[PDB]
Amino acid sequence: RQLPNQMWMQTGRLSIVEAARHRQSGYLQLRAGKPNPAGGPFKTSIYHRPIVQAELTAFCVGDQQGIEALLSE
Amino acid sequence: MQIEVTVRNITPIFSAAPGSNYITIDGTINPPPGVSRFPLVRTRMMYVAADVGDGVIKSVPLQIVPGNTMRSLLRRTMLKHVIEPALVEKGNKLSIGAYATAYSGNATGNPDGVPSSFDEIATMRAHPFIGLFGGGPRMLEGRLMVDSLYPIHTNAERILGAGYENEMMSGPITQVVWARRMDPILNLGSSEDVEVINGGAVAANGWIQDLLANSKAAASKKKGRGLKAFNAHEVVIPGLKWVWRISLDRPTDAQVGLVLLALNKMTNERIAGGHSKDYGRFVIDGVSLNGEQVWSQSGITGGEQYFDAVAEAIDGLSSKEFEQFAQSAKE
Amino acid sequence: MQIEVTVRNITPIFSAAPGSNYITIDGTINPPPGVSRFPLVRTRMMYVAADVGDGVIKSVPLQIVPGNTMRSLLRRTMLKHVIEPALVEKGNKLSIGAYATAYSGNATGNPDGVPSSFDEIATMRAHPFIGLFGGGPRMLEGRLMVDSLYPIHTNAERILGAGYENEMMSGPITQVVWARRMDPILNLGSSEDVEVINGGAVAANGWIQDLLANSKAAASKKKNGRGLKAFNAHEVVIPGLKWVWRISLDRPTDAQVGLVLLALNKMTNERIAGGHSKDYGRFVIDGVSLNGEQVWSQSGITGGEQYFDAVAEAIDGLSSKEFEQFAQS
Amino acid sequence: MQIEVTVRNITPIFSAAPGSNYITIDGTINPPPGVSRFPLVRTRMMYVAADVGDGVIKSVPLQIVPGNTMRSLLRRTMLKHVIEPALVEKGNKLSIGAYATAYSGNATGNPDGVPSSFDEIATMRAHPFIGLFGGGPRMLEGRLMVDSLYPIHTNAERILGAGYENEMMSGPITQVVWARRMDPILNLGSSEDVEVINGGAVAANGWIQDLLANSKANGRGLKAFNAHEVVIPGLKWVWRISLDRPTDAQVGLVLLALNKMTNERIAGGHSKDYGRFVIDGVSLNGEQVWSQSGITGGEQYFDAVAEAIDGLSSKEFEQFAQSA
DNA sequence: ACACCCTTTCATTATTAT
DNA sequence: CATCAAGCCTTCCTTCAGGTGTTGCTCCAGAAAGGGTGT
Repeated sequence: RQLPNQMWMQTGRLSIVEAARHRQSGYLQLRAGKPNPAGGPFKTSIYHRPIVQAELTAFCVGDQQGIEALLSE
Repeated sequence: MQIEVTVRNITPIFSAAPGSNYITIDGTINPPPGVSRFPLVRTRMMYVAADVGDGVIKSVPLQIVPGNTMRSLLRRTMLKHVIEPALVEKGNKLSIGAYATAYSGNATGNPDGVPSSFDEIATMRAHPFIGLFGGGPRMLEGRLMVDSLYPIHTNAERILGAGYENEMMSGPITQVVWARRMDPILNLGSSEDVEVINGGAVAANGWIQDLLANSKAAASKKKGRGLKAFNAHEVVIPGLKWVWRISLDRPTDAQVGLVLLALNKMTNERIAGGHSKDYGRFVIDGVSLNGEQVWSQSGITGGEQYFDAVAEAIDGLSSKEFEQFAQSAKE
Repeated sequence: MQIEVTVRNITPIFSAAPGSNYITIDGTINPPPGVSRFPLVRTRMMYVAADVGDGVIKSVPLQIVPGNTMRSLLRRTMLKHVIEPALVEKGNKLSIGAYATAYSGNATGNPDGVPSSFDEIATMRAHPFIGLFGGGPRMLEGRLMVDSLYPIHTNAERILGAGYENEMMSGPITQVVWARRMDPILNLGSSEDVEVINGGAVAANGWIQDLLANSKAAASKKKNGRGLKAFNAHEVVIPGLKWVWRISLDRPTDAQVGLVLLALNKMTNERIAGGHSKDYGRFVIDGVSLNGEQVWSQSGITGGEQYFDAVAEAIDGLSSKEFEQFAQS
Repeated sequence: MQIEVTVRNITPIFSAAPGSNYITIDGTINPPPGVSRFPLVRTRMMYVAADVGDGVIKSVPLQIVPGNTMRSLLRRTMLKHVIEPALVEKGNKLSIGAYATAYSGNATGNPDGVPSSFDEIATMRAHPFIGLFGGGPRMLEGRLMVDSLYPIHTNAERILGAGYENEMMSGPITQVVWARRMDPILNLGSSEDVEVINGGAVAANGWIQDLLANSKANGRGLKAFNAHEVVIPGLKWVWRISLDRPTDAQVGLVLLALNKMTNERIAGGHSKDYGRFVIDGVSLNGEQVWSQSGITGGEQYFDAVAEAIDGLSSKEFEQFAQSA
């Protein structure tokens, strides 16, 4: 580890405002009048994934030329 | 809709920055401790990456008015001048929570996490005023974005881009202004001057002995607060040309018409603060509506369809939308 | 295919961060308890490795916009400016699943796993919009990587690599901006001020007395209704600085590159990372290097004609049934 | 209401600015150390943005009187001349707290962090004087916005919108004016000049000895020599007195203050008669309402303020000044 | 008649650094 | 028409005022299960 381990918050939110505009215009065919951030298509969800900046060392048995081309891609 | 208006403050700008700032008697900002320092309320400074030298881009101060302050100024201008006259000239009336929602965004703290209906959100963003300032208990996304008031300065050169290289200021942009707050009865000099005071000379002399005892207590503390308070405050110098970038994400015709009506009624409004010292007085000398100059001295004299749409929509303005905006699902 | 987008923030950048951060009246962030601390919501920052002034690397705070935020910004500007206008022009509509798939990548049309044949995986990965993000019930891997918006700053020098030492900012790129909510009933001053209110003076005085009762209740509590008086802080990234933005398309078609190019053409109306009421995130695009070839002009993008022609033939050939069969079946 | 008080100072304006500024024998201000350095107090200077090359706008210092000074001057000629005679003529007497809240903004330097009830705010802002000047322990906002006194100068071209395009003074508007205080016991001369001091001439001799002691070496002798920068007399200034949704009594009180504005000094340098000024004009939202006898027109404002001072009472000042 | 939608409904701790 | 003085001194700041109150966040990031009803 080159860095202290930190945490990435990320969220998934479907835009309720844009969906309301599209539902009024009819581009979105949604009969339901109310969103739900707890669950469903409009679930605003929060999720935290751990983050490390480090040096990655792997030991194996393989041809040097073949691995180098794959990891160069 | 990318409204870029340019104003000229004819009186200093005092958007007071919160802090614990001091100043010497000479004018050095935040001196080292031990020297006699006076309280200073600095104006609102932002930091900005600017081009000093050649490619030596640095975070330099630029003293501004916050976009929250300018947003509330635009809101209260279109409220006191467009929304409320058209709402009193008919029989409509607001609840106290609806007034609170129309002015502060929300009717209270403690909002409901339950969202609002899709038809509700579409109708409220179709509203002339609610779609600009979407607050409420269920937090709408208001379609009006209000920028900070930036002085047209070299330190904002990366922000302004092009078209402002003339009438651009440089160098120092602010000024410390001092205030005395003199005790009133020290100015008392005669029996004719003291006849309005209960007791006359007795109460005045009693306050004088109280002042002497307080000064002795303060001298004992150095080695209850009086009416002598000498202090300073940093303002932005007047005569500056400022820019202000209103924007509207896919507006209704009436909403940008309401913004134009508030900009036309920006006359005799104060920008941030210092009401007693007249601070914040300004003259708009430009409005550009997607880049076309639509400000004469008489008024806007352009963008007519926005004005007819907002006239037809404040004709149809009522309190029902304001009341159902302010209504909490929890309450 | 690599696209480098160099932008310059015209307004402050504020990508809000979690956590209970506090600040005093002076700018001391997270003061120790036993002092007046105020709620602060900072910009999105991550620690990054940097080697400036020394050969070794240290963890420095770099204030960025997340790649998820810029990815959804690219998605939303393609939908708002290319995809939905084209679909409205053909008169096509989207279902709940197709909308939650195209606009959020969500699998709520079919929560249950949806099996996709390698052939249809190939055809939807060759779609101009669907192959860029994938998602939906199938959870298709997108052709598109949207990296974080990195400020051109000495902290970012490991991420930036070479070629950015000019116009490289240094020091702190953040500033605490103070915002308060005034109670407007306290600013009521006259009968003409209050006669738009039901009740008027009696309701106004009831609000005042309720506020003073709540204030005395809070003062006795210190030694649950929240009023409208608030005073808080939010750290922003200062305006005027320069950012890089990496968009790498993993073996794309020409129409997908054309769609990202149309996004960068129409993206000047959009805002980065929110702060919407304070106009935060407004920017201009200063450069676009298309595989290292600078293609950005002042008026959109000049050149790159095969991508524009391919995305043109894609959007006249675009219908919603691709989105419905990408979501449902 | 917007009020344009064009005044002309008859005597040199001196509103002293803070700062340990200095002056030489000549006119060099704040010199390098080692030269003969007399203390200088300068007038209040306001940086304003004006064209320097006619295409470039820079910050140029302009001498001003502060809006705080002009505001309290207006409050004192409005209070001392109208409010106090109306209170003593009806027998109304204020407390010392209400007296201080009248001339200053409040009675105590600690204001209570408490909003006042709306009926109190409505009665206070419908009051003429209290509506003009807010404050108090619960910190009312007044309706009067008083700007600084700007000289009509080419430095204030961006400050002054229109109407003065031919009446702009140009050049420097200040002069360093020198003052001193000799020790009078050095200037006796005669034994009949020491027949009024006790101890007589020898006692005066002792004072001279102290001066001789102070010529060799914290007490300070009377012999002082100093300077003050003043604005030049005869300058024409523009005063902006603005009003936020005013009642007619409030505008009438402002016009009563400007009507009998003549026998007042713009504050600073009282002993040298420095604040003496005359008013060349008063504009009431653009119309010229000033005459040689004072303010003509604005009749409804004068009748409203005349009906306001009748029924002016102590109890409103008491409830304005009373802390919660 | 089944997919879409609007309301209940139920689960248990616990301190906090920067 | 030319010099001849072509300054000397000494003052060369004084006292306080050298903030006060208030804000000192809000909320949500569930998803069956049991009812409806709308194509």
